[PDB]
Amino acid sequence: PGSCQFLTSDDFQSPSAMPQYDVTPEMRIPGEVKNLMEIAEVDSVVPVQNVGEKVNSMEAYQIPVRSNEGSGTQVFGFPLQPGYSSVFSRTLLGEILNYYTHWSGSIKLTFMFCGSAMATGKFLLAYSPPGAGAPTKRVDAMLGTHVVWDVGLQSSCVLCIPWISQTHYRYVTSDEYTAGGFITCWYQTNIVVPADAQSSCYIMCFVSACNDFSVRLLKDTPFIS
Amino acid sequence: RARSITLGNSTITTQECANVVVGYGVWPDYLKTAEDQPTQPDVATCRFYTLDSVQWQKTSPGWWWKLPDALSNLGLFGQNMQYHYLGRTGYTVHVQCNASKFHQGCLLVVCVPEAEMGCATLDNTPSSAELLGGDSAKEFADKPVASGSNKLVQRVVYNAGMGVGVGNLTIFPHQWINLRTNNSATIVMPYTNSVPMDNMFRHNNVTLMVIPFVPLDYCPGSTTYVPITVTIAPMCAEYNGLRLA
Amino acid sequence: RARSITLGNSTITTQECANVVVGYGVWPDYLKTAEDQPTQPDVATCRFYTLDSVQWQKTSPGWWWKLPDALSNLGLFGQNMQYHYLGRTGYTVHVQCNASKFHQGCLLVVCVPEAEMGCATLDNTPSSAELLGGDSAKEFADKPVASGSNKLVQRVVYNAGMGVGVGNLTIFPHQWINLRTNNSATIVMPYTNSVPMDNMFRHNNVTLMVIPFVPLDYCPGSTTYVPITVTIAPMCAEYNGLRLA
Amino acid sequence: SESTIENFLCRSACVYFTEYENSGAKRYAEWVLTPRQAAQLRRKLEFFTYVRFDLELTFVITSTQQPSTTQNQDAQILTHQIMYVPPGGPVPDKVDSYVWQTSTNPSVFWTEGNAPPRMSIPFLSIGNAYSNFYDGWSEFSRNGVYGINTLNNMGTLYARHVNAGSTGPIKSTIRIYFKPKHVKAWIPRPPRLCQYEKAKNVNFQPSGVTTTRQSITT
Amino acid sequence: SESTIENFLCRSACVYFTEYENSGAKRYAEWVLTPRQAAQLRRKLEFFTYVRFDLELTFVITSTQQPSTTQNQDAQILTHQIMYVPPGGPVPDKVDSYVWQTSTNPSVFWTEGNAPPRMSIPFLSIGNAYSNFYDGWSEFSRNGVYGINTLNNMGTLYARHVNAGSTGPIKSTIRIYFKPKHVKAWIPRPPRLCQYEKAKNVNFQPSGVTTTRQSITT
Repeated sequence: PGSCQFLTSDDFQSPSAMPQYDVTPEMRIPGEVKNLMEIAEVDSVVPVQNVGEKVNSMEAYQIPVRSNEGSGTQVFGFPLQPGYSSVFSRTLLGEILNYYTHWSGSIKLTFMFCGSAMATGKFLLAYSPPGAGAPTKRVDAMLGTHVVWDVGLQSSCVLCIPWISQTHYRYVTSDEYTAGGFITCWYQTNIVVPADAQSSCYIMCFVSACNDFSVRLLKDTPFIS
Repeated sequence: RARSITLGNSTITTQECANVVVGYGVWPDYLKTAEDQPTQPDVATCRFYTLDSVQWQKTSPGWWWKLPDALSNLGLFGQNMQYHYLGRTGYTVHVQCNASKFHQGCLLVVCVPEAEMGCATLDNTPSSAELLGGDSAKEFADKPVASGSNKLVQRVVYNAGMGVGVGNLTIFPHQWINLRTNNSATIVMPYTNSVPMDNMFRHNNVTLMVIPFVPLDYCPGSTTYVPITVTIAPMCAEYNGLRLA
Repeated sequence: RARSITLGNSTITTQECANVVVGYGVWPDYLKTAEDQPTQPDVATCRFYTLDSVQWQKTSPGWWWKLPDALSNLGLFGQNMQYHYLGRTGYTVHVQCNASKFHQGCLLVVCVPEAEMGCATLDNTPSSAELLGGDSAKEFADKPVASGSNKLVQRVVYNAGMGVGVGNLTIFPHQWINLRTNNSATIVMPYTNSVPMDNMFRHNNVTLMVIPFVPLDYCPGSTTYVPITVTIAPMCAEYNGLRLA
Repeated sequence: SESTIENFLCRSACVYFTEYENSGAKRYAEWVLTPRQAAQLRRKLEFFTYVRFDLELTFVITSTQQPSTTQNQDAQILTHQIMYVPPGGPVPDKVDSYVWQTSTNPSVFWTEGNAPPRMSIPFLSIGNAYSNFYDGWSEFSRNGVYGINTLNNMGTLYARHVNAGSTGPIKSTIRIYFKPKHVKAWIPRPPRLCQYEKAKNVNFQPSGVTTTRQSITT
Repeated sequence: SESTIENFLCRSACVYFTEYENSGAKRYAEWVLTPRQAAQLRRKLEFFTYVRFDLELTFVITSTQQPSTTQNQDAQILTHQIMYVPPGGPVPDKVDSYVWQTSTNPSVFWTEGNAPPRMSIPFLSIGNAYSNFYDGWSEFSRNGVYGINTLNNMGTLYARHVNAGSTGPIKSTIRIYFKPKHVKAWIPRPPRLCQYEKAKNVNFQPSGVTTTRQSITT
């Protein structure tokens, strides 16, 4: 039992249709891929503003920041599940993760303030632990794992969120994931610009991976119709 | 280039040169009566508590935040004050202010110990509501507070509410902020009190005053305010032991 | 002579000979994925939590207390379960029973892991209200629970609600209490689960069952009950790190 | 020596029997891998709390000529396809679906008249051990059913006829054998005593402790 | 470990399904070797610019008795011939041609009822790597089509019935499986995002970047 059967997933030796034929030797072509993990470690722009017709344009990536009406108002926010999430399911990381059924590891997030060289402000990037819900106000966000980011001194702030793992089987689409954390941005201070300088400025986000990342049980991609 | 200082969960951005001002040449170290008076230290309490920003405008007298009272409602420090009774703590103010090169002004950041305020009416003392402001800064005043049958704290900016010359407040640990040179101020305050441990709800150890000596000036078109931002970190705080010898 | 065992604030009295029953020959030690899965231990949580006493009378089937659920409302353990998500813990039951020399009976103190209870109605599963009892023990029943359109947990004493023979429950860490010899029972339970860490509000690690095999008997004039008393101490409990790598 | 768990839980047990045809409404078989349907093996597995093992599946496929009145028949050899859908994988909605062609489902093609087809499935839990008994809810919310952990998912099994052999009707029966391998068991627990009712729960009808006798001195 | 290209691009994928008969107009099958027809494998291959690999072809041939009215049937065993025409080789214009006999086309004869036929084709490029993407013209002249290098020619595949078994009509279906081996990949490039339209070009319909959400603070 178990012989004279064709199993798609088997590794046997096959008789060569064309023997006695010298294959061309290999050459040195730059950039040889050894593992898929290396691809998942390149920072990719994240469409945070995928709201309405924003996706069918170029403004989906840029995050709008306005000095007016932002004493303590939230700037942005999204759950922390790469694959299966509108904001991260289409990046390089998310596209590699949509092939495996089980993945665990750490995620790196980089924010780059793209404004004048004369604009100064502060932001309050907060990380909610998996079970805990997204913060209601700026105080709730401060009483946690925050990072006060000053854009006058540093033009780019980097995070390294851990405890990131598969939250569901197959494919699900849901806002506010129960077993996933939330990253939110709050206006600690307003954008202070001199005369003859635009006060409306934009931010951008880049998602990457880390050395401690695992991916098992490869499956089919759900983006093919 | 900037820097990052991670205390516990919190992380804050500061300049490579910070010119820290240690209070009286003393770093806020721990306490150096056996079973009769057991003491237990708390560590996680230490972290960066960022208070609400205040908008500094042309017509702005000043502000004042009581260091024990300000954190009485935020995180572990707010909680510990309700649970334990006696406690001694040290502080690390981080007054930061961001404005362009086309703004001009000057601020005095001073940590005053035992800042006993005066009262509009000489006969009575100020009410705790007009004296203590929680989760919000208290502002000074340009003109004198009208005296009457009230408990309004005297809040004129020049007398400072303590009835002294505001030009002599420099005697206390302080730091100036010239909008054309300095952009921040760091002051480390040791624990200053007659007793080793004191009740934190009945006595304010230190008072933080930020008064602009030179008015903010800008040309029409620039942002019409400057968001001063204050960060407080409790240092070497210990509380009484609730155990049984 | 007696003894005193002080864990944290709590202190409890025990016999010189306690004949402790380590669960599976394993002491509940700590855990032996770097930055990807940070873990933080909690110590103060360990202490003696004394649950409400239960009166053991002649017509008394038995009781059952879910070890994670019972402390879900008491002190730090109740709090930590709400704050942190994943947690692994070990226990130390201290079932003590005090009755005179003129009382007679026998009890089985057994710690059952993954005690999945049955339901009166075969079609559905028992409701969490009839399954989980917080700050209060759940009792067994003499006669079978009437089946119908309900979610009543099967609670007959002989089947034990798990649908087995109650004489074979000895396979699990247990201890007998003969009112003429033994007066207490100590059982140390290690952490038994498929995963290193589990959610404590969605899964009960261990179940404590106390069933009297021999009915309490006494002559008219003695106290008509026997106050069984249970003490639980969480051991080597650790929770997930809420920091940022 | 015969009491080792390797000699106690490694017996080829038949756990499923069905029939599919080349014509008509019934055209394929499906069976979510689950070991709780056969009571003879369930009762042996329920001696321990957590068991970790590997599976050797053996399929016995036999085709009988259904009675019919179609004239001029001359059948060819029948070829069957058994597609094993791994946990979190696409499942066919019909016989001639496009899911039978997916490459991540390891299907095995077998031609009638040879040794029976057989494939081995490794430990598929994302955890460290399958849990025979679960004392929790599937989901944190009240919606989650009690005692059903989503960590014992072994996948599903679909079978069909690659081609219709003849012009007449043919019915093919498939028997599945379960053989656990490399079995490790932890925390032994008491035997069932009561009879089994469903396959999804431990619900039971209260029964006596043992069988009776005339007297205590008998 | 499962993310190595050897474990990511070595899955048996079905890339062709057709049917040929012993009588009638349809009498043989043909399929130019090209890996761009199945989108599930094309999308995986299009993660890299140049890929060098070897091919293991597995054919599943099943014959069904076509409905007919021919009396007195008694079929014999069917024998099939799968002729693999190497690049730059003669191709048959009909079933009973003289090209099926040529000795440089490695055909494989297989008798119905055994293990499926299988042959392995080595790297057939005259260059050093197959080019998934080409940014040039096939010919120097304007006549040359854009993005179609003549260096990715893997040959063609013809199948037929060696003999007519019975006197009645029989239809035989052939499924082809593609299994790349010894895969080396260079220059990784971004995933498709858009849906595929044709097999010969990268032409597409402009689509959004991702799926939408209620708001930026949601």
